[PDB]
Amino acid sequence: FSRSADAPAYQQGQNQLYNELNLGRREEYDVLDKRRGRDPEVGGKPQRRKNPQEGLYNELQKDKVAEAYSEIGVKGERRRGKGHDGLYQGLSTATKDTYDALHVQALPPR
Repeated sequence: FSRSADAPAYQQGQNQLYNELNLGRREEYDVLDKRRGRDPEVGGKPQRRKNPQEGLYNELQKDKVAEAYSEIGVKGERRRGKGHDGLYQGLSTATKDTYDALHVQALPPR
C-alpha cells in the first residue's frame, strides 16, 4: 500500500486531464479525398466522350464515293438468264401491209 496499486497519477500520458477530446482535426478530414481530381465529381459532364460519332460525316465524308446517290441496288447483280429486252429488238415492217413488196414469192429450202 506504499508503492504500486496506489499510484493514480492525476497526471500522466502526454497530459490526460479529462479534456483532450482530440481537437486535432474534428473538422478538416479527407477534405481533399485522396486529392487528385479537382473535378466537379462528374456532377454533369456527358459532353465528354472518347469515341467516333461522325456517322453522318463518317470518313471525312465529301461525296468521294457516292453519298446515298443511286446506291440502293445499282442495277443489282444476278445471272439466271430469261429477259432479252431493252434495245429496239424486233421492228416488223417486213409484214404489215407489205411496204416495198415483201411477198409475191416463196421458195423454202425444203
